[PDB]
Amino acid sequence: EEKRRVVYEPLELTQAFRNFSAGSTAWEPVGPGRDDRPDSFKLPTPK
Amino acid sequence: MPTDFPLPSQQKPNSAVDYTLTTLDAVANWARQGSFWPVTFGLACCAVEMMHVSAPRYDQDRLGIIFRASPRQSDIMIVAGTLTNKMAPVLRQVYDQMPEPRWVISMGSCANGGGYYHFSYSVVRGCDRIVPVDVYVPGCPPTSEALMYGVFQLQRKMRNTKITRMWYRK
Ligand code: SF4
Repeated sequence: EEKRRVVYEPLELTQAFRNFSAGSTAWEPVGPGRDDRPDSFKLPTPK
Repeated sequence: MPTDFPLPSQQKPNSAVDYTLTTLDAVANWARQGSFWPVTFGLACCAVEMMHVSAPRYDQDRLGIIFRASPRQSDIMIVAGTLTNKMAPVLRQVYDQMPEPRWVISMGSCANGGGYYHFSYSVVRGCDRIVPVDVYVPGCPPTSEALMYGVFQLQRKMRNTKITRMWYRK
């Protein structure tokens, strides 16, 4: 009010932010998965 | 002076002077109620709904609302949509060049207490921090029915303005 303008003061929250990604499995539960690589462009096995 | 005196929320006209002042107050508040000129501030998902009030389903011209998008002719301002850090001095400046019997109404949930962007970095956590807002219109698509209801709430407040009765200092 007293500067009759807006001022930029450092952060204060009413409510602290709460993420919930702390509950998380370390390994990604998706599997390895198959490929779709073309039979031309993957390496031929020896013999 | 009397040690007991009725509150201005509780007082009734008893002097003929008070009947005159109350009817004159009613005429002033009544012209303030009917003619009703906000300013188009709307900027975001909360601005199409302001246009939905101008749409031919929920008309505002039948209420006397019309958007003189020029803040010197405006009675009130409808803060609508989100409010960013980058804009907010312009919001203050648009509030500055308004005439004195003014109000401002916070359409939209971002416009009060941040809303959906309460934890962003470049956002004002509701337009409380800029202008003194008298009616909030909640709703994240704040309903045309709700926006009009906010206007009727504000008009009830306008009926209780008592600009004339305070010359007697009640
Ligand atoms: S009230 Fe809803 S639509 Fe409007 S700015 Fe906030 S989040 Fe967006």
